[PDB]
Amino acid sequence: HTLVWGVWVNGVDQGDGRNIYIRSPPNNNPVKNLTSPDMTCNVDNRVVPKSVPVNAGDTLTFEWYHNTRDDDIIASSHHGPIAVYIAPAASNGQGNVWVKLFEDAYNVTNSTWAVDRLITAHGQHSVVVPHVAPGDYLFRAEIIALHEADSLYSQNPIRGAQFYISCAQITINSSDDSTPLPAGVPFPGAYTDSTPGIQFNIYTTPATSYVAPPPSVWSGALGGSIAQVGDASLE
Ligand SMILES: OC[C@H]1O[C@@H](O[C@H]2[C@H](O)[C@@H](O)[C@H](O[C@H]3[C@H](O)[C@@H](O)[C@H](O[C@H]4[C@H](O)[C@@H](O)[C@H](O[C@H]5[C@H](O)[C@@H](O)[C@H](O)O[C@@H]5CO)O[C@@H]4CO)O[C@@H]3CO)O[C@@H]2CO)[C@H](O)[C@@H](O)[C@@H]1O
Ligand SMILES: *[C@@H]1O[C@H](CO)[C@@H](O)[C@H](O)[C@H]1NC(C)=O
Ligand SMILES: [Cl-]
Ligand SMILES: [Cl-]
Ligand SMILES: [Cl-]
Ligand SMILES: [Cu+2]
Ligand code: NA
Repeated sequence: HTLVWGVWVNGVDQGDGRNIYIRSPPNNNPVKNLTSPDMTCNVDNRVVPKSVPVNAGDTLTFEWYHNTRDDDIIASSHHGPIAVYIAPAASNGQGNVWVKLFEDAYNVTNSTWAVDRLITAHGQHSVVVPHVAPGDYLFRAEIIALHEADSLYSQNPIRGAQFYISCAQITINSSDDSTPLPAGVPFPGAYTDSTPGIQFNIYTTPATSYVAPPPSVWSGALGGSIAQVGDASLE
């Protein structure tokens, strides 16, 4: 159970984004139905009134929280991976539009899932904004909690992988557009019951064998990290 509070740009807090530049759902409940339109941008997908300005090469940091800002972030039990996608905003997330910018699953050295490291980062994970055409975009941050992923939702509706999905409205102002955005994958549609990473037993299969759902990260992606960039308690 987790939600996005807002974003930072180049280490500068852009302020509470909930229902303002984030298409926030009404609460922190997971999405589980892999075919639902809720997979796109969660259960309340509509245009919200603001879009955060960035330039190509900027560091965009999502900040998650559980009940209040900068709390325990997400329950520890919720091991799993974190991804970020982008699409043109005009799509409203419909069609084959989502392009992956970031994936982090399990880090062998540190022995930590992305979710574990997100807790230690105070809810903060980042991407560098790619060199796409200036204009309005949706960045879709997705946490997959795997604590009940040994079943499939479609077979047992009281279990299954959980998806915590947040869409931010981002406007890209300066960019030389050297890597125009390709077509991507649909959500819903990209993850099915047989997609690697959806059904997985984290209790008996070792984490080093986990493979995160495709698609793979776009070559035009500029990386990203899970790490605190700003101190919320100072605001
Ligand atoms: O099957 C394989 C494997 O199972 C192992 O045991 C697992 C078990 O399978 C899981 O089902 C169990 O799942 C529990 C989670 O660990 C726990 O984090 C989660 O807690 C939820 C709670 O269910 C939910 O109601 C609560 O909602 C509140 C929000 O958090 C608040 O923000 C909001 O304001 O209010 C709502 C409503 O109160 O959220 C929390 C998370 O925050 O509950 C899960 C379901 O019970 O985990 C077990 C491991 O921890 C087993 O060990 C192995 O033997 C076996 O192979
Ligand atoms: C999953 O979502 C689809 C598409 O909206 C819906 O029709 C189907 O009934 C849902 N399944 C459950 C168990 O709610
Ligand atoms: Cl749960
Ligand atoms: Cl708050
Ligand atoms: Cl809890
Ligand atoms: Cu939860
Ligand atoms: Na402002």
